Amino acid sequence: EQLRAENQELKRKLNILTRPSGILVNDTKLDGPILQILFMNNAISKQYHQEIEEFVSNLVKRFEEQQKNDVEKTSFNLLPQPSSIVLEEDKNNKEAFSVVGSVLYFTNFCLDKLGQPLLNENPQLSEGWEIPKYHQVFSHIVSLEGQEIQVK
Amino acid sequence: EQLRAENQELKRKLNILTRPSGILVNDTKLDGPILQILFMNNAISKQYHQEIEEFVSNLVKRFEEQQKNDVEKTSFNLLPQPSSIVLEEDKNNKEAFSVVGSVLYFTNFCLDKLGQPLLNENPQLSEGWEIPKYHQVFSHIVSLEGQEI
Amino acid sequence: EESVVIYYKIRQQLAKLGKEIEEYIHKPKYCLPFLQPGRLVKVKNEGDDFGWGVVVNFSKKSNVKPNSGELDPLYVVEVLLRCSKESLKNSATEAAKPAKPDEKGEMQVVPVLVHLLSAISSVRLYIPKDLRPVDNRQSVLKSIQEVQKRFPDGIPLLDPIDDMGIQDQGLKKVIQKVEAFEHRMYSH
Amino acid sequence: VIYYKIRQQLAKLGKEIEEYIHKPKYCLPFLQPGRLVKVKNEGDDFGWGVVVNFSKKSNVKPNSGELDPLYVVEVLLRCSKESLKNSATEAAKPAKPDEKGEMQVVPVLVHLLSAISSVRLYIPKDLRPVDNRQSVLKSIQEVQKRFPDGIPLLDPIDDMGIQDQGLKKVIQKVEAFEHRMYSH
Repeated sequence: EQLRAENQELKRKLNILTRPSGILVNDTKLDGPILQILFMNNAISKQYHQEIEEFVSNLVKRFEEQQKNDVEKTSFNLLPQPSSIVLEEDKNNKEAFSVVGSVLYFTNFCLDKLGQPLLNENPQLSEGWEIPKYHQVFSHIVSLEGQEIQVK
Repeated sequence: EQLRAENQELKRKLNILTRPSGILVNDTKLDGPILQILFMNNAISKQYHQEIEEFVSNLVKRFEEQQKNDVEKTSFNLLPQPSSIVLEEDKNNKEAFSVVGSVLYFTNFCLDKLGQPLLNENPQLSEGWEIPKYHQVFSHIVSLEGQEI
Repeated sequence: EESVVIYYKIRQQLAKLGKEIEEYIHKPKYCLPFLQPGRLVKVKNEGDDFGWGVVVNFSKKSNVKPNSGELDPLYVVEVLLRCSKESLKNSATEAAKPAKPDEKGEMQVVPVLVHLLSAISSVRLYIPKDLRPVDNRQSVLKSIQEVQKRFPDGIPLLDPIDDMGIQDQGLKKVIQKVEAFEHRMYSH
Repeated sequence: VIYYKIRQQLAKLGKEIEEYIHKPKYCLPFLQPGRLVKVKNEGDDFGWGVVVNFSKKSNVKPNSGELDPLYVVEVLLRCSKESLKNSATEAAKPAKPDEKGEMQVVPVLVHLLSAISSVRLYIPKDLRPVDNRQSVLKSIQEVQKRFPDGIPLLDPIDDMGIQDQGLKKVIQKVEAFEHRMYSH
């Protein structure tokens, strides 16, 4: 039974993720976590362990003071990657405690592997995406073999 | 089959930590990951998302405006007891990531784990640990029996 | 009648084993990096329970002018407890007698010994910038009481086997014995 | 020829794995503004490129029964000075061995992306000028020395969340062909 042995040494390494116990989240737009930071070793940028906390603490008060200019909108979103954090606690467990995006920041690189969730597959109205500006005069794409598509 | 239902599954979760391959790094403790944010489903973390990356960029930039100082560790800040990221093969570099903390924010508390690194003693000469200001109006520490102040 | 006797015996055994593992969980090797301000530690020096309180500071301050010498170092932790009014009105006799459930009490920083933390939690209540003026203390009370309104089962404190990082031979035997007595109790 | 069969099977299992890494689903959440992908046209090798502002389909295809569901994804490639010379020629040219040209936004088709890596470079705002658009290029050639074993790709098994069966069959087939290659 190699899997029975394997199914014990995995959840060990999975200790970092907690899902502590039965919580009572009577809401899903204000309760639940915000984001989980994994401070890395050998990083001189760990001396800012207080400014990051102050930022994440002012963020909720800024969201509160900017609650809304009340408009009726569902503003719903789904999850690209449904891999929710494990739960060793022997209510809601899907719309909360679910990694939607995970990145491994570098000095100039990134290691994003889950992407931001989209609304109706259109980046032009989403809440997180932001498109840069460019000229874009490069009339007609180069399609493959005989598949010329009249984009415009 | 039956047993391999979860094993094949949890691989995702135990690979989201990530270690793509052997990465060539030279500036040990200045050439490597800084943070690893795990975004969660919440209107706060999906409206201010670009602000998070702007904050991290401003942080890495402001770190580069200091020189002619020895402020990096200043105490021989050895490692706490970590849980290292899995070594995925797809040798050297034994100083590797060795994550040293993780916190969940619920907007009125913080679900910490792994503590926080610090030298042998004297928790006032390490990066972090901004102690609040107290008055200490008492003069007699509690004890089991004897050894009173 | 022997069943209740055996039950009491196994209960006392469970309690002594719990104290023997607690004597390892708060030793100042693995628990010192876990003493940030806000860990919600517990203190009970065998006479009374103080309650839940946020940590404010700690130090390795040794015994100045050691009576009958000194060979082991001690640690003092300043934790923000809820004391009584009558205790503060003198504040010189023993720094003791926490507030009673018939009084609302008031919070103040209290220095405690390192060997008195009977539980270390994994939650960090936020602390106001500089505290002092005993009314933000009231906000601390409100926050610590609202947090209790989210984990009715019981705050998850810690796990000595993985979270701390204890890799010393022998803890496995005592953890096996505690699990054994727990099973035996839950059964009969 | 032993290697002829080997080659054929290897490249058939190759061609099989794609068309699942670039789709109207499981792909568009990954096409971030800054993601690193590849582009492979017939007989054309542009190199590496950075996705920028992928846009909803401007359906014009008179397919008479389909929904013309081709997407125009725009990437920042160094195609050719010769190809930016004439804007009216609806065609691109791969990187010539000549002078390295300038960087421009090429709206390639989604069915052209051979690989979708994980390394995501930071993109600067104001990509209108010509000089700052080269700051991307010098960054690309940076990562390629950080990983001297090729930039890591995104296997759809564990990283993209692909749960279909045919891709699993093709994975098994390519693993079998690989284990057969040992006996050359």
